[PDB]
Amino acid sequence: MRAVNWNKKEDDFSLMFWKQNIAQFWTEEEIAVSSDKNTWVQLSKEEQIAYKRVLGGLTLLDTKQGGEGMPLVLVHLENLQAKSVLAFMGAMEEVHAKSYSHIFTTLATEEEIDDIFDWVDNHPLLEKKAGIITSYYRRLLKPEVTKKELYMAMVASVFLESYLFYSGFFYPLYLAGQGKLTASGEIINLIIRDESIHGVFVGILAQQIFAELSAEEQQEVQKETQELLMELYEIEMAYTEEIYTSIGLVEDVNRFVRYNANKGLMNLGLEPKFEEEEINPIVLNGLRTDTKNHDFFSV
Amino acid sequence: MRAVNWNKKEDDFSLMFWKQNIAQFWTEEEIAVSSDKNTWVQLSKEEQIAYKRVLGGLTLLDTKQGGEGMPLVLVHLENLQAKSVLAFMGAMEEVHAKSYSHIFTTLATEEEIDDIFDWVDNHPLLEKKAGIITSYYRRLLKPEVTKKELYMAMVASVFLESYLFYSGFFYPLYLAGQGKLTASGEIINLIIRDESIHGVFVGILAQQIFAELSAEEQQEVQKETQELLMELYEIEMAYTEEIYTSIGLVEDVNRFVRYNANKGLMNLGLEPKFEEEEINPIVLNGLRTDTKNHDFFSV
Amino acid sequence: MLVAYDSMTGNVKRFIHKLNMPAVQIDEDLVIDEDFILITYTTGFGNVPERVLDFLERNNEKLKGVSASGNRNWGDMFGASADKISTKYEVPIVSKFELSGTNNDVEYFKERVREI
Amino acid sequence: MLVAYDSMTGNVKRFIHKLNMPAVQIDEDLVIDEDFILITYTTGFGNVPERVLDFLERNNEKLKGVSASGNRNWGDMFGASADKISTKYEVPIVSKFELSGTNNDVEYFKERVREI
Ligand SMILES: Cc1cc2nc3c(=O)[nH]c(=O)nc-3n(C[C@H](O)[C@H](O)[C@H](O)COP(=O)(O)O)c2cc1C
Ligand SMILES: Cc1cc2nc3c(=O)[nH]c(=O)nc-3n(C[C@H](O)[C@H](O)[C@H](O)COP(=O)(O)O)c2cc1C
Ligand SMILES: [Mn+2]
Ligand SMILES: [Mn+2]
Ligand SMILES: [Mn+2]
Ligand SMILES: [Mn+2]
Repeated sequence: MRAVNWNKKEDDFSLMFWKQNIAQFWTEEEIAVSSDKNTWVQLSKEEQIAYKRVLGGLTLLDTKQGGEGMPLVLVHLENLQAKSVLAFMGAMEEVHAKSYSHIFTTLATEEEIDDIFDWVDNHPLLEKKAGIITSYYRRLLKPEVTKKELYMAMVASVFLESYLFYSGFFYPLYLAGQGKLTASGEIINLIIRDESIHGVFVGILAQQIFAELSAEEQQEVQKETQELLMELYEIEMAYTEEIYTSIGLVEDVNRFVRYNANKGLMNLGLEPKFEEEEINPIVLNGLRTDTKNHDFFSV
Repeated sequence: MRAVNWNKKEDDFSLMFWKQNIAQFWTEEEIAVSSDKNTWVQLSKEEQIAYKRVLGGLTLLDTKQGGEGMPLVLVHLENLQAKSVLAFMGAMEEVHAKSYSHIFTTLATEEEIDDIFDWVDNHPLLEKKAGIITSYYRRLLKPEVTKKELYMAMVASVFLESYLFYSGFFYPLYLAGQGKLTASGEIINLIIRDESIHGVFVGILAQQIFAELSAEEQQEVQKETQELLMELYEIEMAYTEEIYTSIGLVEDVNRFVRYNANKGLMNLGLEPKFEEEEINPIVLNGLRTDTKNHDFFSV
Repeated sequence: MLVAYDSMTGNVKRFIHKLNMPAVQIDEDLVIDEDFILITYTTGFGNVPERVLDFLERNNEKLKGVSASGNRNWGDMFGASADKISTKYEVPIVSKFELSGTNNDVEYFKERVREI
Repeated sequence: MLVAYDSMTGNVKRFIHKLNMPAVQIDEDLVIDEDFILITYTTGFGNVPERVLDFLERNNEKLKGVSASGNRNWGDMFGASADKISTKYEVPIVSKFELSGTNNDVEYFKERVREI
């Protein structure tokens, strides 16, 4: 049986990603969020509800990625160095999911928190959204998988990392771009910094597998990738309609969803499918935070 | 679908282990090992060969634990907080495996390193040792597992964490207890600090499952646990015979193996099966290092 | 002499049953008004469980000695919960043992407490 | 004007093909002795790929401007490989674009290089 040997490269990318993972290491105790209370009480009821609902949705998605996505993909990789990178990315998915609870503890009482999570557990749209992604993962719960099954799991994973998170990331960035809930925004920005490189990495691996597929299987996965993209888009539009109608932001979030869907496609080496539009400038301002500069290796 | 909620305890232990995992975080760049060259050239040929061979064996075991052990157990846990802890432990298994290459780079040329790993890949005793442990893991590659299958995977994992590593850990500790290869010994001590809490954690989880088993299944897993213990002991004695005969340390390592086998049993809540003997005092001295004091949360 | 103890994963509890001495598990309300020996387990980096610390804050007048369960894998932090208690309250360290203890740990303990 | 570029995951390479301009991928030996525009991607924390740095050490006399591909997810570190090159060698930033660029990124670039 093979042991992992880092003195002999298995690929051109894994070492670069391994080191970047660790340079980006962080934990929720580095960011006190209590000072956000001052702006949180200035939001309306409907704004507070949307903020809690999107955080619950993000928690669910990170839960599935750390607990199913990363482990089930990595167990079937033969590249021991890439497997290592995915194991660390999987651990950071759990740091992310836990960091949302750090935010909830400041903004809500414990009875309000239980209500949010009961709402998440029983929401039919989240159940279908998460169900579609994880069905590609659960197909990998068997000893032998085909390269086509593994490719489609990586596509599903890229679509989660680079695309499905962003209908939820939108609102913390929008508020932080206006000077509201900026501590929580700093945590969301650290999460995004991680997910950005997660999506790139899995997309690289998917492109390597795509090249091993037969001409017939390449056409099959190309068709299914386009169908999956559009199936998830239909769900995202219903989701944004439900979350953001009360606060008049639906068209803004939909634009932001298409913008990140295009980035997810490019992570896979594919051409964009949605028209090019400019990122919302307030969201762009919420992406500007000094905490994203922190390199674990310098201090 | 459930998302993980850290504001509501799922058990009495997971939060304590989560925080300890992170407080113990480290990476190989924190320990320069180049100064070990001065003592490495003072070892005989047979001592150098045994040191490289045990490190290769450890690399294989950490490879399987990070890439099969942790992921396959954690995917079937329903406790979302415990699942989180295992995902982080799995990431640290990959930090451990990589740290061995950091050591090899200082002590050996790249052609010597390739020989060690070819030796590891094709060694029949390591193949059987690793094969026995991972057969319990691979049984979990299916959508539905029984509690008996999950219990036995956790037993196999505890036996790896608390017992099978230690025929390899022995020699770096023995040398470092004599002032030889002390930088590499500091890395081995950080690894041991992690594996110590890994074994405790998985043993707690196994004890919770054991209590859910029927009276008949409890008797069945108790018998199979004893057989597995003794089957692995037979293999370890052949392994120590092959590694340590040339340097006259076989009886010392065998004593150390039984001593840690007893700790592994106790991690599972079971009584010791080997006679109580004192730990080798030179090994004990190799366990005394100041770097084990480092808490990520203080600085 | 009374034995007061705390345990999280059962090792100290199982050691207690080897002693055949009167023993009670501590909680936050517990008031001992007789001489006693404390046995504690050791938490990360050689520390004392917070419940033991809070217990001693109210009961340290009757404390006659301390033993600690630990794991020698922790090097110089093996059983160092006893070191901190011993210096903070100026009582002897009775002993240190690993996990549930060996039968030599048991006889050493009993012989040590008769010495006190 | 020549376009010299480097790419790791293909985004800059794909942007190059949109330009319909003469372009060459840099390596460590490459010597350009004509005016050129550099397009680089951005590495962690807003940095310049080491191969681009080594290339510029020998070729900075002919450098007329720099564009950077990046990801706005990096906030103020978006495309900051251009900032470092622009200040180190006192050449203008031609532009910054995300991944493979938009068609507006292409026309902006071409119009910017005609300005130089
Ligand atoms: C998170 C954790 C940290 C530990 N830290 C130490 C330590 O620093 N020093 C030590 O000697 N033992 C340490 N131990 C070992 C425990 O003290 C030992 O297992 C003891 O028997 C536990 O007692 P209990 O089963 O009664 O709870 C640690 C165990 C855990 C789980
Ligand atoms: C590890 C890593 C770190 C990155 N860091 C940054 C960054 O700090 N700033 C930025 O704007 N883009 C950053 N990026 C994004 C890349 O610059 C972007 O994807 C670019 O299009 C890659 O170009 P290429 O495909 O030609 O290699 C990073 C990408 C990776 C993989
Ligand atoms: Mn995440
Ligand atoms: Mn991710
Ligand atoms: Mn390990
Ligand atoms: Mn381990």
